[PDB]
Amino acid sequence: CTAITLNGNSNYFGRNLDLDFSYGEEVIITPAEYEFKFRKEKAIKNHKSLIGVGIVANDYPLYFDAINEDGLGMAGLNFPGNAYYSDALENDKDNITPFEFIPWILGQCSDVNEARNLVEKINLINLSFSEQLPLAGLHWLIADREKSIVVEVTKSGVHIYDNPIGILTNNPEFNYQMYNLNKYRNLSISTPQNTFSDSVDLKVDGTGFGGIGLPGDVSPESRFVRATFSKLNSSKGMTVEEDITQFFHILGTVEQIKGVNKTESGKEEYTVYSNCYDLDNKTLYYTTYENRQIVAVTLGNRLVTYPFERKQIINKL
Amino acid sequence: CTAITLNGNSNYFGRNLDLDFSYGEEVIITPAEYEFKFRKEKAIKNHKSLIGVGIVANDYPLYFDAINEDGLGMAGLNFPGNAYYSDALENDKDNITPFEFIPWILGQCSDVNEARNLVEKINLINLSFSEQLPLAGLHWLIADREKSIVVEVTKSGVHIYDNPIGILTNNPEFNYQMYNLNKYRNLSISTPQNTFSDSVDLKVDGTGFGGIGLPGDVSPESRFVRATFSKLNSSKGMTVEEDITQFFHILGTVEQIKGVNKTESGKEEYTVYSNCYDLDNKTLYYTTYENRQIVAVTLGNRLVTYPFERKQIINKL
Repeated sequence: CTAITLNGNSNYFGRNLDLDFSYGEEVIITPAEYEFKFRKEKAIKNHKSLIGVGIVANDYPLYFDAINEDGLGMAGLNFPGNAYYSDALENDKDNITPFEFIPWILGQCSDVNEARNLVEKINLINLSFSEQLPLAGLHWLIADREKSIVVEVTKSGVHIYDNPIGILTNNPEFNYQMYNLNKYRNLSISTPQNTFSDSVDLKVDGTGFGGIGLPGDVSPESRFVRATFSKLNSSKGMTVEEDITQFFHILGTVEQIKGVNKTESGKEEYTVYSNCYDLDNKTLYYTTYENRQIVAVTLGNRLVTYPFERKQIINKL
Repeated sequence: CTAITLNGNSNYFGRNLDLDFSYGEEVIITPAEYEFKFRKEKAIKNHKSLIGVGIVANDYPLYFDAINEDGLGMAGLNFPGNAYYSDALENDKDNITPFEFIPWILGQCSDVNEARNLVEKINLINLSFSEQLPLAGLHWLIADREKSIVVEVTKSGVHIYDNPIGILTNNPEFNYQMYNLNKYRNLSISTPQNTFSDSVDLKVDGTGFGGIGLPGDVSPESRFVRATFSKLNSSKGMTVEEDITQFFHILGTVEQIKGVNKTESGKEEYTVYSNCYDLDNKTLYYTTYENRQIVAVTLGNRLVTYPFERKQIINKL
């Protein structure tokens, strides 16, 4: 998984969902009076509306990512082994399941500060949605038009980090991912000088030499590095359309194609979908592995859904 | 630039055109009776028809790449400094400009062996199209449904290489590109074993560790390595549509986004367009930097042209 933010003519937040299968993902709009029920907390009958991507099971929206009517966004990304969900209730905390976490935050919080304060009161509990949808280890990126934070709940506590670059992937833990960038300081967008030695006449026979050292594989750390370099150096656009175009290009730099990442199961990890939320006008844009064309949907008590097209939509002249 | 072939349910050939500018390009169909004129050879009035991508100037099709009605493809890729165009005519060769080369081959040859034989009779001459369109150093991939060859005309001769992997980028010369792959033999699509040492308990906290070592930058050698690994390991598709989809994903692994590669002109090198020719049914599919949606066109004495749309075509729900 790779989640990023981007600030340009509007403000954006989005992710690649990388898995070795698809759950039949769909757009899900949760309106303000859809009642949210919680395994260990009282129901929330009136809340902020949400638009995002996920599945609906037993009339419950299981979001992978979403935004709310205020332009606050949240995404859950795989974090295996390090994620720690409590086997006991904590009487001094709100006891919330990982599948409830996106509703709990986005239904009640208008911005990153409010999200942080509510995360400071949580205990994530080890209760699965159903037998057929068991919990996976996750961490989260939470973003608004100004800033983002990372939430990592591990055996040592509920950790909240300011995210100075608007990038998240998978393991390792966030301070490790940030520290790991330090060794890439010498990368450049332009051809470097010969600092190796002026005693040998080194020659440049193509463009792009500045980036040599950048990692190309699809491990989560390499994707973290490559997405950071790609995003931070990406050219500014003059319009919102150009920004959304650039955003998909950025996510494309760390896309997983089928065949290059074979999991222990024998199945191929791939980028099931990519998306970009325009936080200021509350619009979701997405693509799927099977369909290159971008789809847009802009943000009652019933869930409203729209299933993703998994056919390549080609303009035939 | 990156050019590749793929063999699946049909047989495919295509490329990323990477440049730091674009004044537009277009689909160009050259029908069988468009008269090809040559600076130093007789005109060819009846030939094979072509479909490809390029620009038209003074009613001449200046192809970046094309296929003919027999499913033979050719692409010109930047090869600066190494390309050598003769200042003199050679009386024992056919004297063909570089901008005439695609017509010369694809107009007359049905398959790779014929192309090879006609290349063995050529002398590429240093004559520009016009004073406003100067010659660039290029090298070529030529491909049919069975195999491909690389043509590199340098100061030491007209060199023709069998291309065992169907991949070409820019400098260095082709034997250097192929030799360079050898140091990546231990890359893998799967998590490797700990061969570092059994005396330390090294842990794997994510998928994709097999690829670590793969280069991620947009230098031509790195792109050559990364396109090769991505193509050769790409999962097979069950239909032609799934193959085309996969082909665009492969070219995506080596796409240049605006901002990461600043050239000597101060401009940003980027993937202007991407394409995939189905050689068996003679259809051209393409995308552009500005428009993700795939456009398809299938293959008289006048050129027929279709200008590339440079707007993002979004499916709005």
